[PDB]
This record gives sequence, structure tokens and C-alpha cells, in this order.
Amino acid sequence: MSYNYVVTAQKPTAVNGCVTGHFTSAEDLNLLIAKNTRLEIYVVTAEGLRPVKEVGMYGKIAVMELFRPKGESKDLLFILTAKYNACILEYKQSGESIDIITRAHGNVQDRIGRPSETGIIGIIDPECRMIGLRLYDGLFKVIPLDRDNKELKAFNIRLEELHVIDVKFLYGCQAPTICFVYQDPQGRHVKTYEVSLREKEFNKGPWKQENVEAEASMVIAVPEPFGGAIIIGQESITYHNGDKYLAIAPPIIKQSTIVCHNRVDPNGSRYLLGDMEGRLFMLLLEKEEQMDGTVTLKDLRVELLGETSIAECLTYLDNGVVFVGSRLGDSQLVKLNVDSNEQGSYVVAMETFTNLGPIVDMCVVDLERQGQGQLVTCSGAFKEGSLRIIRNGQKLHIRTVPLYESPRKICYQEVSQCFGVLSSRIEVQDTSGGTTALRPSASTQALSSSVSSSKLFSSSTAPHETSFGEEVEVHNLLIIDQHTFEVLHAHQFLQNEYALSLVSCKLGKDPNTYFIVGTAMVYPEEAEPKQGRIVVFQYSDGKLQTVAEKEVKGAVYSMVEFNGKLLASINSTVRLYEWTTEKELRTECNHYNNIMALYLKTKGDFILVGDLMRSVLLLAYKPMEGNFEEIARDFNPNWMSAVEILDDDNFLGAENAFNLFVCQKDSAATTDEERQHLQEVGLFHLGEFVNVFCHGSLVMQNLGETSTPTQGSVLFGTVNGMIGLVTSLSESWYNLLLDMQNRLNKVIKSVGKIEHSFWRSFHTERKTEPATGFIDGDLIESFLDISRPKMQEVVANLQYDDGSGMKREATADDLIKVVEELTRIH
Amino acid sequence: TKPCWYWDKKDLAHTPSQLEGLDPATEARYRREGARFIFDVGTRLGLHYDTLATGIIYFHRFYMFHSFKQFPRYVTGACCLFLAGKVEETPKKCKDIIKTARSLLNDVQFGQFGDDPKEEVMVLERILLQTIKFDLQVEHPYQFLLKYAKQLKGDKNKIQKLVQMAWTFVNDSLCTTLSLQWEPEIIAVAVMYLAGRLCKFEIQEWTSKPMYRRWWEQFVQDVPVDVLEDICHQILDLYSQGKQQMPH
Amino acid sequence: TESDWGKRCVDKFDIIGIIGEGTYGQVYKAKDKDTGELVALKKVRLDNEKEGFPITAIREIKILRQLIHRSVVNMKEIVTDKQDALDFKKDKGAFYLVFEYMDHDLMGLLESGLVHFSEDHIKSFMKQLMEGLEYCHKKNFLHRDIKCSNILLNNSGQIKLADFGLARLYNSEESRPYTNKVITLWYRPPELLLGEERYTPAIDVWSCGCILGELFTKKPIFQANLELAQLELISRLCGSPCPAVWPDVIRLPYFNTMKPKKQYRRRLREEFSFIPSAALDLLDHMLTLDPSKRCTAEQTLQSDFLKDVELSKMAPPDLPHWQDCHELWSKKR
Ligand SMILES: CC[C@H](CO)Nc1nc(NCc2ccc(-c3ccccn3)cc2)c2ncn(C(C)C)c2n1
Repeated sequence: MSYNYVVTAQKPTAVNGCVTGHFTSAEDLNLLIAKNTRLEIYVVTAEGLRPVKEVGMYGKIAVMELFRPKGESKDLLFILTAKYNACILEYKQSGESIDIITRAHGNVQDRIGRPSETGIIGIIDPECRMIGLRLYDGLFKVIPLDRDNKELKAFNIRLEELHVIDVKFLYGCQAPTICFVYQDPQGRHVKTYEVSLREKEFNKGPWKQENVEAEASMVIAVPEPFGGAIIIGQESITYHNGDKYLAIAPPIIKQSTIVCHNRVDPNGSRYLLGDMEGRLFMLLLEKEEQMDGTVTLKDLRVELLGETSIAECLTYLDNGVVFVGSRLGDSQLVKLNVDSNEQGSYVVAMETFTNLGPIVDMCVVDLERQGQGQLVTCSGAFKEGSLRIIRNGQKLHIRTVPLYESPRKICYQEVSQCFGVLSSRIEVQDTSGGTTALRPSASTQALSSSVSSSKLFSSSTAPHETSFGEEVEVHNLLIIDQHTFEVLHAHQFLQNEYALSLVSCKLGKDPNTYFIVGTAMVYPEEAEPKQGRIVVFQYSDGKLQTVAEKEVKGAVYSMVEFNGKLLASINSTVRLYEWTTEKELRTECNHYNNIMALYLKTKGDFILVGDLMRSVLLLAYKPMEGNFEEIARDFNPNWMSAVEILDDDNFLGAENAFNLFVCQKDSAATTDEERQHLQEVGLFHLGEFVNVFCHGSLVMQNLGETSTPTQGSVLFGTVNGMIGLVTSLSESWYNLLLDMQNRLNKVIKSVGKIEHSFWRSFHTERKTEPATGFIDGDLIESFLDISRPKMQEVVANLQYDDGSGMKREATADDLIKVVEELTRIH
Repeated sequence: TKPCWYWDKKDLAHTPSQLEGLDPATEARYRREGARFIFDVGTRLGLHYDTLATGIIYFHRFYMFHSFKQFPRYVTGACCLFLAGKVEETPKKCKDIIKTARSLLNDVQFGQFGDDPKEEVMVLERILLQTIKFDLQVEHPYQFLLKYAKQLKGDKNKIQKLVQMAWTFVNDSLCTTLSLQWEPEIIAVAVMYLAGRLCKFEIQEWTSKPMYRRWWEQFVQDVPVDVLEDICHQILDLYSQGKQQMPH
Repeated sequence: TESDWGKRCVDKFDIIGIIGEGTYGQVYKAKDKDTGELVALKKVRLDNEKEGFPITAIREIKILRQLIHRSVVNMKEIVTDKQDALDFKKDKGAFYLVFEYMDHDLMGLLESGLVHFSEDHIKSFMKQLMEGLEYCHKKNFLHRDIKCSNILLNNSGQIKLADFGLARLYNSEESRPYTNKVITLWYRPPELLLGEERYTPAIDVWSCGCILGELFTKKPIFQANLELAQLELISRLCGSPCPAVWPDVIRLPYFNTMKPKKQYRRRLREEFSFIPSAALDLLDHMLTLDPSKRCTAEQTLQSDFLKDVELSKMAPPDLPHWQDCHELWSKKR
């Protein structure tokens, strides 16, 4: 009996994919960008990009490809969701009325199959004769692109090579051919097969298999008159086309992993490459016109253009303008020039689009004592590392603070008018023996700095011999001012020490407000860490003094201030330390029944423990005995990502399969067993990966009781930068809103004809259950954006009961004012 | 690993019942009374020969750890049969065992069951399980008697008379402490030895070694004839007291 | 002595916490206060119960004290709640079955999607599961409840079969009338769905076939809510049960009642083409409809897939953790 509401406050800002073509009209050059569940459509202009339509889907967008089949005047779009919903869409505008027609649709999931390691791969034949999908290992699904194939019926052709790395359709072939890089015990190899639709099977490939580099990551189909393919690796780019074979191993590419590619010229002469360091290169194919008439590929060449954001996908539009679709940091529009600037760089940053990137941790604080609050997040990774200060305004105001290194945990210390932020920077092994940073960042550019001088781990007699070029993380605790966001101090941790948890608080009868960090000694040899520290620091007079350190036999994954005591989780244990009058932590009690206690949240004497695989546990500190007691456990195996206590009886948890669930205390004293069972009562496929749960809101809450009867507020940060909100509802409020959802679905036409009930249905590879005890706030808030006749259709014959009010058939003005009330919660 | 459930004849002179003032003849009477009660209750309920024997074994083993003065023989007997049913996968509701118990017992005899007969029996289950040390798996002479007789090859009629008569002696040996002294393999051989001596049959002739006089050694090694004679003598003493002599 | 059970008290174990809700009582993780060994305790509550000690606990005690094998769980002893007042009538205690503690159950590992099994891991696992099962079947015992949550696996890579609460003896000589409702629906063979009550140990082999295919897909092969829907899934893959492939199917009670949608042809080899030939053949034979034509536990051990698997080379199935997925990003994409 749990009733919760969940609405999106900030749409997912991270770019997952982006294609170019002629989708809106045959003349317009388009750019489609898929940001997880959203799909943005733009028209390319001389100035930049002009937006033309944005739609939401009831699925995570996995494949997105434009294609122009025989007889079509303009391109059609193909999309496939993570839940295997395939669909062919068409853009159609009638003056002002912009619609996305669903030309063909259906679910392509197979009854039996093993999902592939490198994920779903979707490719279309250049002649537009079939859509090739690699969903499961050892099977290649084929949807024939036929006039009569409206349901998207497909057949699987058996594939001999189980572990496939990447596959593309080759250009310039008499028969539709696929080219793929695969892995087996003998290493990695590139192979080809002809795809006979008539015979429904593979035939002998046009050219022989060849043994390729150990880390051959991508296949690039080269258009005519070259044909064949290019295979990008870690240290080498190689061209294969039967008898022809070229291989270049330029030293520049070896220092960072090339992650994405794109074709500049249609003939395939120039290609853009982007690597993890943001560095953007141009791979130029040098031609050689033979006397025959044909033009053979003489050589391959790489040229570094400049630095951009760490691209997920590149897509050049026209002229020097490129759209850098970044998932870790802000996305950009950059101008490539023929002449390099004074810094030697041919790239010039034009426009930057905000991407809250991976929100790894966040906190709600009132920097101006307003009663509204502000969300300071730990967003991005690597050079894209930053803090984002989000505040409500009707648009969200976001101020970015670049750190140029990965942020991990944040917390606020009001006593010192500043934040404490744990951060990691990569240094590589240099010829001096030590390590050197690629660029300067927040930790190196601190006003005052320190290095931990602990002798807890001493000689260690640990064989840790390291070769050159190897990367290593360097963890620091940054002290950042709450107004200027200037790095006041940076404390670097021990070599091979990772900072995992951070809290700011007073403990025991000690009046000072300390910053406490939990660490782990991370060696590659160790499967799980066997050493760690709980370090207590005090920030005063612009410098961090180490107050006390307590050694532990494992990683300190999480810590929380628990009634003046320090509650921390060391590997499989949940420990409660006391702060003695000698300024030293001393253990009080332990709870060892855990696989790996990763997440901790407390409410009074109750503690909610989020385990790695055994879902959540409700512990309680028994003051009378000075120990813990297991109140009740959730006996459902769930791989957790974040946990939160909504109230004394309701506990929200987020799972690794993009799901949310709520457990409640059985509250039935007929037996001692049922009391100990935590029942999963709420279930909902969120579609996002929740990294952090945080109590609070950005809405201006007045001196009295105001806003919607939805009580409680929990904001959450996700991997795609989406920010959501969860709140509790009364029983009568839930049943009313649930009936609204059923009525709303019957009138709202979905993109790809995807059932809403199916999309929000809780889903893991093994089980798939219908969503319960949860209201899709985004579906409810969309009621306001529909036509008046469809609104009156939804309210027709709607009864409510046991809310201290009669039957009262709801009307358009009744629901418009109730939905407008629900939009004021974010 | 497993407990030892065997005692000497000499040890039976020091059971708790004995040392509580009960004389040998009376403890022997209570063991026959208790065994025949379990047998007749379970026969009426339509239970398998193994379920009856398992209950009788639990009963005999129980009065090795407890006194008949302290635990009414018929209440303990009902409890043994109740547990034996669950053990042998032939379960019977306790209410039905009680109903049958009152049918076979008189008013004085049923007085042992107190005011709540079901409760008296159910409550005792905790002690019975603890007494038998949770060693619930029990083997009976029947299975061995059948396995050994199956290996005999000869006149089907004479072999059948031997099996049929030896089976009867196993049913009688249930009333005795023989179950507490010798393994079922030994008792199975002893009843074949007894049936043979009465029938004037040369069992060695039907075995795979017709020339081997001590035939029983090919079924149970290290069993001396004097042990078989002691088991035989104890079985015949049941018939000597009254009638039933040694028929067919 | 060590043989004497039920006499020792549960207070000699320091309880660590509840790990699951069993058939008849809860299961707790605990440490022996004397030896420091870790144990799992199944609580058997007889005070709240009618017909006293439960038959499910009796089966598990009777069968497990008789079965001793490396791939079958070990019951170490039985302990009791603190005795008091010296009256056994007022005593409303509960017994605890002490067991060897195992680190995981196949269910939890597959459900949390935290494990990956290579061909050599599956070979090692199945040789243990089948060796353990073959020991039971040779002792004439049907497990009758094989499922993911009943196959315990500790970090050593050892497998142990457990929860003999539904196990029964089997008499091949003549026939004994048993219970039709056995095993969870996903791992139930066709003969039981069609109403067989005088069934063979071939039922456990079907459950293990369901497990084998599942280790190659990371998902139970047959997942349905009802018997008829389950029989439809099994028919789509194995072929519809019919006298052509199962002559005695006409003798079962719900044969005419439970008919699949169509007369499906066998597509098991077609559907599971991505599995190595040696294992695909084992799966094909274990998921044979007619139980008289389905392979034995001993036959699965003398198969090209498992026969040559080295007993000594345990190969522990790697469970990636800590550095895995806590902060994935492009380095782990
Ligand atoms: C059959 C009932 C139970 C259900 O999971 N089976 C299970 N799991 C065990 N150990 C693997 C395991 C599974 C879960 C946890 C666990 C750990 C922390 C929190 C919750 N659960 C610990 C060990 C285990 N060990 C010994 N036995 C015997 C049967 C008594 C075990 N039976």
C-alpha cells in the first residue's frame, strides 16, 4: 500500500547518438540528436542550428538511422528501443501541424538469446534492402525493408562467430555484404559475408578474413570508388579490400583511445576521429588515379586538428561546422578552419550546449537563506569535470564551475562557508619514475595544498612494480568557497588511495565541525580492498589540519552522521564509531550480514543499508543494548545504485536495470517472520540510472502550508544528466491519478506506437512486471498540452470517492487546475 | 557419526524402569504390551509393515532412556506410531491414532491419555525426537529376509514356506528386545535359520555354494552359530509361555 | 558425543542475521562460538504447528543424514532453544538444523547480473550438479524441487544441491502413487504438467536441462504464469507432446485437456544454435519430452560435454565486483 509520484525536473541532457540527412524535406539538411528517451530534430543553417521539433518516446533510444528507400522523396527514420521496440517513422508537416507518423512498428525480441557484450548494433544496407540488427551473440536478425513489411517481421541467420566487436554494411557490392570484427581465442579478426534475403542465409564473403589488432574497436564502411573497410584500433588504423591492404601506426593515436568516427566528404576522402582526450583528428585517404581509369587508395594519413569535448559521437554538418555530441561534458558546435590559429589549433569553439553529464553526487543547499534551495552537483568526468549550481527561475539557471578532473562526492559545511569535494585526476607513469598530469586541474591549481603524510601502511613489502605510460588515479579533497567557487585548498591522498565517502559534521561533545573522508587502498592485484582509512580533518584559517585517522580492513564505501556518532560501511560490515573526548574514533558496534554494504541513509535510530546484490536492509540501533538489530530485509536480489528513506515505513531504492522500487514494513504482528519481511510494494521502470538520492526541492516554499497535497520531496541525479523528483500521495489522490493515466493513454498517440504500460513496466533480463504504486508525472503533466476535445474525452464519466467529497464527474477546468497544481512541485 | 543402538542382554537388567523398582518380568510385559499396541493400532489404520516396525523400534529405544513408571507405555506407543508415519511417508492424523487407540484400549488403559489425548501425545514428540537422537532412518529384518530369500534357488514351494514362516518370527521378535541387541541383517538370518531347523530344510542346498554348510555367512559375515541359537531360543520362549507351538 | 543430536543448545552459535525465508522457518547465518566456523541454521518451529514436527523437516533430516557427497549439502547437527521450568509440556521451543554455510545461491548471482559463465565454468558447474544428482538417484531419491535458489555455490567454485524438504524415495519395483504438484513452474517437466503421478527420476533431469540452457542465456528458458501457458512454451521449443515422439502420452490424464495452440515441430537445436555442439547435444537430450527417452543423470556425466572435465581443476566462476560498475563510464563502456 505505497503511493508515489515521479516527475522529470530536467530532461536528460547527455547526447547518446546523432545522425544527419534529409528527414523533414528533401531540400533541408537535418541533424537528429537522441538524448536517451528524447529525440531532437534540427534544420542546419548558415548561422548554426535551427530547432524544428522535439519528441519523447516510451523507450530508451538504442538505434537511430536515417535512410532513403526506393521511391521515397525524402529520408525516413528508424529507431529501436532498449526493450526491442522497432519502428520506422516519417516527418510530415501541414502548414503548422508538425507530426511524427509511425509508418511501421513491432517488438523484435527473440524468445531465446544471450544479449551481446558490445550491446545492440543496428545497420542499414546502402541499397535499403534490409535492416541488420545484432541483438544476441551468434545470431544476426534481418528485417527486410519491403513495401508489405509493416509489422517489421524478421528472421535470424545463424552466425558462426559468437563474440562480435562491430559490424557495418559494405559499399560497392553486387550483393548486400556485411563486414565485421570479431574475437576468438586466437585474437581479433575481420571477416565478410553476403546476406541472401531470397535464401535467408549467409553466403561466402567477397574477401578473405584477416588477423587484426588485439583492440580493433570500430569498422568503417568506405563508399565508392574505394569500397572495403577501415578498422580503427588502439595503436593502428588499417584498410582492407581483398587484395589491397594498408596499415598505419602513427604514434600520436597510441597515447589515447580513439572512441568515435564520422565521414566528412561523401566520396570518403576525409574522416574525423575523436579520442578520450577530446583530441580531434582528420584521417585523410590519399588517392592515386591509375591509367585504367579507377582510383586506388595509395596511403592513409592522420592529422591532429585540435581539442574538443570528449565526444560520444561526431557528426559534421557543412563547411567547417561540426557537432560534437558529448556524453561526459558539454556538447558543442565547432568551426574547423583551413588555417591553424596562434596555438596551432584548427578548431574554434562556436556554441556550447549545457550537459549536466554523469551526475555522480549532489546536495541541496540554501546559499542565500531563501527557503527555496539550490542543487550543487558533481557532474562530468575527466577534463569535463565540473560542479553545476542549478536554481529555479520559467527556465532553470545553471552556473558551471570547471574543475578539469573527475568529481566523486560533494558535501556542504556551513560553519566554514564552503563545500568539500572528493576528486580524481589521471597522471601517467613518466621516465622520472614518478607520474605527471596531462593538464592542470582544480587539485593542482589550489591556493594552498597538502599531501597525506600517514605511515599507517608503512613499508607494505607489496610488489607493485609499474611500467611507463600506465595511468593511475590521484585522489584529492578540494575545499571550494560557497560564493566564488575558488579552490581554497586541495589535500592529496596516499599513493594508490581512493576517496569513496565524505561527511561534514560535529561528533560527540566536540564543538568543531569536521570534514571526514573514507578511503580504500586499491591495488590491481587485490580483488576487493583489504585496507582503508577514516580520516578526520578540520578546515580553519585557510588550511586543513588532520585531526585523527582510524585504520580499517576494507573500503569505506559510505558514511553518515548518526546521532553524534559516525556510521560507516567497511566492505561487508556496517560499523558505528563514537568520537571520544581524546579526539579519536572508537568502535561501538558492528553488523556483518552483508555481501557488500555500499549505500547508507538514516532516519532517527533506523538505518537503511543498500547492499550490492541483496537489495536493502532496515537495521536499528538499540540504545539500551549498544548494538544493531535487523528489523526487516528485502528478500529480492537487486543490484543497487542508490537508496533513500521516504518516511518511517517507506523506503525507495534504485536498481542497475534502470528501475525504481519502494519497500514497506509489513506492519502485521500475527508472526515474527512476516514482520522481518520487507515487501516490494512500488515498482516502476524509470529508464535512467540513478546515482544519487537527495531530500529537498528547488521550489519556493512559503511560510505556511502551500503547493500540492503531494507531501515529501526527493530529488535524484542520473547518468544522463536528467534530474527527477519523487513524492508521496494520499490513497484517494493516487487512484484518481491512476485512472487519469489509463484515460490519457487511450488518447495520446505514442511515437512508434509504443504501449505506455509496457514501457514503465519494471524490467530486468530475467523478470518483467507491470508498474505498481507509481504515477508517471510526465504523462500526467502532458494532459495540459493536448487539444480541448481530447481533454473532454478524458474527463467523460470520471467518478472519485472517499476523499471527504461526493462522486463529482470531473470536467476540463477541474483537471486543468489540478494538473497545473502538480506542475508547481518542480 | 551415527549413534549406537545396540546393548548386551546383561545391560537390560539396568534400564531406568528396572532400577525404579520395576522387576524384569514386568518390564518385559510392558514391552510386549506396548509393541502389540503399536502393531494393532497401525494394522487397524492400514499401515505398511515397515511403518509399524519403525514405531516399535522407536518405542523399544525410548524405554532404554526412560522409565515405564514415568511415561505411560500406551501414550508413548501412540507417539511412536505418529512419528513413524511421518518418517516412513505413510502419515496419519493424530486424531485418527487417538480414535483407534480408544477403540482398542479399555477405560482404565485409556486413562493414561489424560483429559486431552491428542495433546498428551503431541507434547511427547519433542522428547521422543530428542531421545532417538534424531536418528530417524531405521532398517528392518523384513527387507533383508526378502533380499536373502530372493537369492535362494530351489523348490518354489519349500522356499516360500521358509520365507512365510521366517516372516512370522520377525513379527514376534518385535515384542522382544532382540531389535535392541542385533542388527536386522542378523535377525533376518536368525529367523531363516529358525524356520529352516523347524522345516528340516538344508538352506545351503539352495545357495550359490551348495557345499558350504554355514550358508548364512554369504549374507552376513562374522555371525557365529551360537548368536543365531540365542536369537532362536529367545523367539521360541514367546511360544513356550502359552500356545501357538511352531505350526506348519 | 558427536553422534548425539538435539541435546546441544542454539545459544552456542552467535547469530549474524537472517539470509532467507525457508519452507518451514527462517534461515540464519551464524558462527560457532567454539570453533569459529560459519553455519546456516534452518529454524523449525513446532509450537505454532498442528501435527507437531513438520514432515518437510523430517524428510530433510532422514534423507540428508543418509546422503554424503561433495555436491550435496551437509547437515552438521541439530540444536534446540533454551530449555526451561523442567516441564516439556510448557516447553514450546523450536529446533534448528545446522548446515555448512555457502557463499551464494545461483538465483542471486544470475538475478543481480553480477556473474558471467564461460564454457569452462558451465562445464565445472554441471559436472558437480550432475555428480551430486547421480548420487541421489543411485540411492533411489527424487529431489523433486530443483531450481536456481536450490543450487548453492560458494566462492571456491563448489556446487552443492540443497532443500530436500520435497524429496521422496522412489521404488522402481512396482509403482507408488506420488504428488502431481512438484517443482516451480519454470523447471517443471511436461509429464507432471500433463498429470503424471507415478513419475520417475527423469523429472530432476528436466530441471537440470532448464538450468543448463539458462547458464548460456542468463535467463530461465521457460517463464510462464500457468500450467497451460508453460506447456505452450515447452511445446514451441521441444515440439508438441504427441504419440509420434512419446507413445505413452495418450495414457496421461490432461493429455486431451491440455493441448498446445498448434502441433509444433522441435526447434531446440535451431533456437540454441549459438551453444557449443557438445553442450547443445546434452541440452537436446536432457530436454527430451518422453521421460522414458530422456537421459539419466549417469548418462549426462558420460557425455562429450562433461565426461572429460577435470575433477581437480575447479575453475572458480569470476564474480566481478568493487572496481566493477561502481563508476563504469567510457573506460568500462
Ligand atoms: C534453501 C533456503 C536458502 C534460500 O536462499 N538457501 C540458501 N543459501 C545459502 N547461502 C548462500 C547465501 C544466500 C544469501 C545470503 C544473504 C546474505 C546477506 C543477506 C541476505 N542473504 C547469504 C548466503 C545457504 N547456506 C546454507 N544453506 C542451507 C540450505 C541452510 C543455504 N541456503
